[PDB]
Amino acid sequence: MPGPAAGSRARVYAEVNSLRSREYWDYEAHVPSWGNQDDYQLVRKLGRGKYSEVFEAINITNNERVVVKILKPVKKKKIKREVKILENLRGGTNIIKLIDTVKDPVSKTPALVFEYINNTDFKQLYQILTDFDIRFYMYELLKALDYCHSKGIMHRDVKPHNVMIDHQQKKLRLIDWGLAEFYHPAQEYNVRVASRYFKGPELLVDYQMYDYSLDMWSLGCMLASMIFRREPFFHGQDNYDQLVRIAKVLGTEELYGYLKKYHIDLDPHFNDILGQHSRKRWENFIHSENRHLVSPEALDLLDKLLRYDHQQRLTAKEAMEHPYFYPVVKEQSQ
Ligand SMILES: CC(C)Nc1ccc2cnn(-c3cncc(-n4ccc(CC(=O)O)c4)n3)c2c1
Repeated sequence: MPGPAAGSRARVYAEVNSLRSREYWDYEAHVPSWGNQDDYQLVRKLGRGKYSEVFEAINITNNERVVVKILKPVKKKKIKREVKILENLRGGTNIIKLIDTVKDPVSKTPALVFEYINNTDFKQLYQILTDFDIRFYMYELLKALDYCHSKGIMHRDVKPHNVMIDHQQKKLRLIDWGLAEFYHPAQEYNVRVASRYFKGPELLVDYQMYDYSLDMWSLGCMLASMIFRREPFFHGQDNYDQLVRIAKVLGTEELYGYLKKYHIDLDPHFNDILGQHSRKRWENFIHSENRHLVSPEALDLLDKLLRYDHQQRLTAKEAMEHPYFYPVVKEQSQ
């Protein structure tokens, strides 16, 4: 309509799924097999969301501790898909492992039996960390991101509560994948995904032509909080204040340029809201309280991540080939 808008495309795996069997991305056509519950004794309920309840369980057959989740047939679509995706991920570094899709004849409803990892909530955890114990998980976390990205998939919801971490042992597993989806070269994607603290700026202007990049802003948000000490860093209010909380960091001007870059009329409102703020040196957040966590690296890596242009951001991999993570000879030396 008068006032066209280019659009975007994945800058990295922009065409992956295509050069692939339809079977693959056609999850609406994915009829997975199921198992009973009976084989599983749901010990203690860890959590649950709007559609899924989540318990700690153990496979009766072989006293093996495991995690299980269930969720009414809200949209056999989501369900259908969530499954295909996960099978399509299994065997992926730091990617939650889907043990087996079973339908607890309990209600005669489907459930997932995920591997079990001993999570310790970032709340307590995100404070004992260290310049090291951070680069370490980020990178780790990343290895996950880049992998699902490499496989044409953008989780669509990055946040602490989806990033378990066994600090004792020392492992990371980006659990969950119920909001994720497939990435095909240009497709208006609901913008109503993610959380009111990570949802990227892009998903504020209701800009659907997003991609893997989204998985990075989030990843961006954590890092900052992890490095500076704010949780969340952009602790927003109205799904709209969440745009200003940012605006004050990336810049009000710098912002428009972005919406100019992609023909975007900023919904009214923000007018009264926004104001005229100017990009803030990330140093404007480094005080005693976090002095030891920061460093030029994180500030560097951080600037190239938390950016408006949902395109000009570091890639899932580039991230890993970035300096800040050098401190990790990534156990693999060859
Ligand atoms: C349940 C999630 C939302 N949060 C949560 C909250 C408290 C806790 C405590 N431990 N814990 C936990 C531990 N191991 C595995 C999973 N798990 C395996 C897959 C999924 C869920 C999935 O992958 O969808 C979760 N969750 C929690 C996990």
